[PDB]
Amino acid sequence: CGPIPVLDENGLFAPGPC
Amino acid sequence: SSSQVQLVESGGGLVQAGGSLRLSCAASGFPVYWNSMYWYRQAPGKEREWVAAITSQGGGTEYADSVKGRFTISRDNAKNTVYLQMNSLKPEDTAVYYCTVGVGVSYRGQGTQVTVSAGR
Repeated sequence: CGPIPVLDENGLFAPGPC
Repeated sequence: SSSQVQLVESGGGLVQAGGSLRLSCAASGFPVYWNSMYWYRQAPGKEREWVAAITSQGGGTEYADSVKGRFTISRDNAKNTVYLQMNSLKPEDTAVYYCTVGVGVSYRGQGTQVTVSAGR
């Protein structure tokens, strides 16, 4: 399953496993 | 945080000679477009073997002679993934394939097993 929006420390999204 | 950097390879498996496979190296913790990345392979006993590289930005791609014309390295900047297209697979291609990134500080994946068998 292709990457998904993952919440980072800065309250923004980055690619991560799903 | 170096901890956040993660490389995860998938796509390996069993395949007959002359067949094809697509390996994925899914990256998190950094942007693939801005970091040169490499595929390596490691068969048991034998020494590690570099397979291909994709330079950051438009710097291009490079391949080990053994794989030139057979393998293709590519990058999806959005999905933050690097691929290794494998065609015309031989038995000497059997190995664990893993990706790496970084100059001075190197990171790497665990790898995905690729086995190539000969047929009738």
